[PDB]
Amino acid sequence: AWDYDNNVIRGVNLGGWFVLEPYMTPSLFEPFQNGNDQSGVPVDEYHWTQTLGKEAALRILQKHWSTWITEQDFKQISNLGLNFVRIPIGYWAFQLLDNDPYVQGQVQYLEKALGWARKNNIRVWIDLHGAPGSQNGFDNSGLRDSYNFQNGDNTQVTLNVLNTIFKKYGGNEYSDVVIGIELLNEPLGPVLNMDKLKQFFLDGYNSLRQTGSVTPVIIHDAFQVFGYWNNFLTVAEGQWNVVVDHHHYQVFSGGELSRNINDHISVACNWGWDAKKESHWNVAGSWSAALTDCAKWLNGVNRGARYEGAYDNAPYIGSCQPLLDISQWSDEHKTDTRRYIEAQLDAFEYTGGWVFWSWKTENAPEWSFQTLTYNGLFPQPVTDRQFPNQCGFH
Ligand SMILES: O=[N+]([O-])c1ccc(O[C@@H]2O[C@H](CO)[C@@H](O)[C@H](O)[C@H]2O)cc1
Ligand SMILES: OC[C@H]1O[C@H](F)[C@H](O)[C@@H](O)[C@@H]1O
Repeated sequence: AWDYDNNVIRGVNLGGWFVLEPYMTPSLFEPFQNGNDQSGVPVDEYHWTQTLGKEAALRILQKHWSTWITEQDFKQISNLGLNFVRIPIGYWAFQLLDNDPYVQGQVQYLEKALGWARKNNIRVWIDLHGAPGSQNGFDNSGLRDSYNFQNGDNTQVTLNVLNTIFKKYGGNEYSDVVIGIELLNEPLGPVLNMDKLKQFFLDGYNSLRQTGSVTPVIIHDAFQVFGYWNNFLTVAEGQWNVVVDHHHYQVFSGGELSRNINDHISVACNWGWDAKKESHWNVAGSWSAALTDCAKWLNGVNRGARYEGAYDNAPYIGSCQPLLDISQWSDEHKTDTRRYIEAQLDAFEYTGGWVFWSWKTENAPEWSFQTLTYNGLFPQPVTDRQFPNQCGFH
């Protein structure tokens, strides 16, 4: 269903759909606020569902699931010359731990989406975005500020969920649609046991193949250096159809945020040069147009932006408020954004392709393929170049 040797992925994530992210759907979190005090807002889907309780959470999520992405989005994704979607889903869609506050029902909509993908000749990765106990302590794992994925029975539960995913989506029924199953989104390498993570990846790989599935196995790079995974899951060991998913941003530290636009572009180009040297098929499965961390709650509920010196003892670089609405952007920022998007596109198409994060947000333009396209900052068609050949790939 996909030729990873001869095809380039041009895709978007369907983020914020099956795993709530405050910065992507702030309207679901804002009502908990008391005036300007944010201390009472649930920081993640875990706490959101827990505070709401099952009945309300299910009501509110059913409205969200049935409206946030529909078949019209898939048609538009297709119309825009995109050929791919990555679909994040949390473990809780498939299995609840004892005492999990999460509500279920995502599977219904995942399967609707696979059909919509099929109707529109769009291919899919199914991405396990959140693991029990959390693999990274990010709010987008479902559970912020803890990472107990490798503690207790959390790894085993994760593998059990993957086996469920493998059986339902790794087999013949979806062989024309699903061109990858991603074992685990963004395990936070630096705080995990990497030997245990490798064993987990290998267990996932073996289990999938053991079902008779030939679906590509997608492993996130765990924030390791380029080439780190070169010697893992290799053809030499009879391990095949493996893709490395690299994520790329330049906004999550003061140092990165301080780069001028030329330096930002140089970094993006070098992502390409480095990816090219790797020995697995690889795709930039998340990246965006963001040159700031200004989107409300991007760093989490009740956390400010490093860009304006309002988070993690970071110092002021610039004001975020003028950057919140794309209609108020300076000509310089619009130009910087288009250059940055084009440089990243070139870099990522230099290997397996790219998957923008994300298709849509309520009101965070840096993070919305739709919004950037509508404002002429994301090339349309995606091959368009206002700033051709910023990288000089050979
Ligand atoms: O050194 N590393 O391994 C590392 C450093 C910074 C990282 O940045 C994280 O990226 C996530 C995804 O965009 C954000 O949700 C999160 O807020 C941010 O802290 C993630 C990983
Ligand atoms: O932080 C922006 C974006 O970064 C990564 F792509 C995460 O996997 C997403 O969940 C998140 O929304």
